[PDB]
Amino acid sequence: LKHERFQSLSFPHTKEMMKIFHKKFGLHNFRTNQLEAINAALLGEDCFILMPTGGGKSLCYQLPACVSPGVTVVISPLRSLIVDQVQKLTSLDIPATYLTGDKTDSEATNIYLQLSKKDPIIKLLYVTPEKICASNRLISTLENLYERKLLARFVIDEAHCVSQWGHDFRQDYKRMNMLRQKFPSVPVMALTATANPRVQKDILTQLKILRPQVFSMSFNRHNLKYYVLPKKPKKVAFDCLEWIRKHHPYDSGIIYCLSRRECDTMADTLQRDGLAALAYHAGLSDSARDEVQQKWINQDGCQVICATIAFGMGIDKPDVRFVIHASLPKSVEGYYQESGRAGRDGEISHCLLFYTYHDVTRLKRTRETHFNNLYSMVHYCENITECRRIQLLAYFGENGFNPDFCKKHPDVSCDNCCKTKDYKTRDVTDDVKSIVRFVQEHRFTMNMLVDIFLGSKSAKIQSGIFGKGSAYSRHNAERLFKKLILDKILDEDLYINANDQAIAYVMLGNKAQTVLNGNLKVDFMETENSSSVKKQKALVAKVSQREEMVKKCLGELTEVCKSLGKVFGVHYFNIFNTVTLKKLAESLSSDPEVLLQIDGVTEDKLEKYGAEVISVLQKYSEWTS
Amino acid sequence: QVQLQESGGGLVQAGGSLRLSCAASGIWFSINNMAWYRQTPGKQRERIAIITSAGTTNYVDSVKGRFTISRDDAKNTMYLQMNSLIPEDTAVYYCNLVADYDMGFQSFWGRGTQVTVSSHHH
Ligand SMILES: Nc1ncnc2c1ncn2[C@@H]1O[C@H](COP(=O)(O)OP(=O)(O)O)[C@@H](O)[C@H]1O
Ligand SMILES: [Zn+2]
Repeated sequence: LKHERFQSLSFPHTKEMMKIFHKKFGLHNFRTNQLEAINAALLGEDCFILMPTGGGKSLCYQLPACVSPGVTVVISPLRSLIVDQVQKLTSLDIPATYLTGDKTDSEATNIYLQLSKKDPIIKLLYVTPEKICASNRLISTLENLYERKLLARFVIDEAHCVSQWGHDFRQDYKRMNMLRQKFPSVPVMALTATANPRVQKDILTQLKILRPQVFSMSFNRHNLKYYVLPKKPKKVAFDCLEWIRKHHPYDSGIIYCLSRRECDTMADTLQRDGLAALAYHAGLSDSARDEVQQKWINQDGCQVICATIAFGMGIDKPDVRFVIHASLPKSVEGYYQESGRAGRDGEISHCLLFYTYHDVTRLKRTRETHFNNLYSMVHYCENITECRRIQLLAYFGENGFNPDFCKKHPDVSCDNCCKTKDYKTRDVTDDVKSIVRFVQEHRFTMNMLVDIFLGSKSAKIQSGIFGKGSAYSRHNAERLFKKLILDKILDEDLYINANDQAIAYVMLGNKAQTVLNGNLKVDFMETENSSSVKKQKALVAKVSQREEMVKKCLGELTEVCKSLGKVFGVHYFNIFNTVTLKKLAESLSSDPEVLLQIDGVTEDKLEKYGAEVISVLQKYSEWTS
Repeated sequence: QVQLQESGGGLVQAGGSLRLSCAASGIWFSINNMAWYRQTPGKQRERIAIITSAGTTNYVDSVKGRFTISRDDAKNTMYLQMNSLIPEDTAVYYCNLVADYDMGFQSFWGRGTQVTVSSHHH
């Protein structure tokens, strides 16, 4: 839809809402369907948010919570996710906390104390699903908020967990409907990063949200570079080692393995070559598992985790710079969600799939449908021409996406689109007209036409289009006529002779005439043959004196966040996110009037984290032009 | 001048699926169309699916919907994805390549492979 209705700033809350948006969160401009969804939520509407990873779903309910009487209750599937959000909120001086269960009864009761006072300073109250089900202690508190009209809304994060059709089904999410029974008056809000429409639909039916406002979005991952690479067996680990050290020596990443064993093996092989790799799966003791996620999330002695897909979903950080699938994913849907969680922080990240058909026989060893999905994954890997962004979205039936993306956004081009980045698409409607006219006048096979069009001495006819494509490759000439058959401008019918010998010849297609009228134009891209590709001059843009200083500055800025983290007892990225930091460095300014103009820089954060950051930026004061 | 190597096929229970392959080899050659034939125990060869170099496909009734013919030019390979197999499909399956006009529209054949679809268990 298009929510023109929810786009207005005439609303009563708009004054207060923009105040928190600018001064508390530190943001400047709303992204797609953010203002619309926020407005709607603050009008008491039932909202259903569909946005890809890193879209900006948190703002869609966190901002409304800050500008509402009472507390918003957010259901999350994992305390890890909960902990990260609460850490983000308290870092912005937004009162919030959680009852996951590992909070001792003394602390737990103290929470119930603050909620009972009916003067709560707390806007967000995160909660786990089994807690509501198991603890009848929490319920009797919420009921009191309900009576005083202080239950703002029920936010259901990761809403795809209610569906058995989802990549992560959870039993307790089915029991969330009992929360609405006791509290019907309360606005409900569901968010998910699932692109699967079949799952998206089921969420609403299962959670039984009756005709909500649906805020959808393009599930294209704007900041992910999709790579498929040839998997020469027995040197996967070496290729991961080679790639990582070349592109991301000092950044975190994930390598997905099929088995608990391949995790252990992959981690070992990488380790003995000097890479800080660790294995991550359910086979680990609870002490080990906790130790892995401690080291990886905080970037303390671990760069890469070698995890099973099942277990890798259980933890996350926003600045994952690369995700590698060591084998062949079970499905395209699976692969998209797995590689999608990379680069949540919005910075460029890499998605590398190592492919061999050998893995198919491997993977081969409604289960009939399970085989179908596998082959669709194989089709994705084998397809080395069509833009990989389109291949993924086509699997979900997403409509609207412009195939111009990788060309307009070189920094995040897929490998397929990297091949053709230098080729120019031109209009050849003239030549097509000539061709259609030639065929219309005259029994020719496609190849016969190609020869004539090229100017071969093997050409039967020299009258019409002969030599018209004298500046075409035989490779391109053949591609053009191939294109014309596909685009229905030309057609092909079988001709049989003496003994069942079938020979195809070119005729006009239904879309031929519409070209002569001038209503249809065709665009053709001339490409090199595979055995004819010329190498490219590797030498890249030279660094400038200022560009050298932002790197060094950003480096120091990063450490300041790392230190501030341990001090304030918080993950280093819940201080300043990657984009905020990168932009601070790009300003090189110590002038607070310029810093506050950057996304993520707020008065509170620049007050309690400011001195250290401004200090570093002062050193480069004589470069701030 | 042209060599056709067939792979895939074999014994399989009914309801199962098979994938036949046909790789084309030669120092140089042209392609007008490529077709799959099949020969039941007491019958002659029957063209069941055919594809042209441009991608235009064409099928016979008995296989329509179930069988999908396709070609990869970069690897000069031609497939026939056989779905929903039945004991009637039990036959020898030959690959066929028809060259274009630079050659004499020559027709090259593969040796044939057995697709046996059995009803009972294995
Ligand atoms: N309106 C906005 N303007 C600028 N940055 C934003 C905005 N909304 C969100 N972001 C940034 O996007 C990043 C990820 O958003 P997040 O809430 O994690 O999305 P999701 O929850 O859908 O993964 C955050 O680091 C945040 O700084
Ligand atoms: Zn692309």
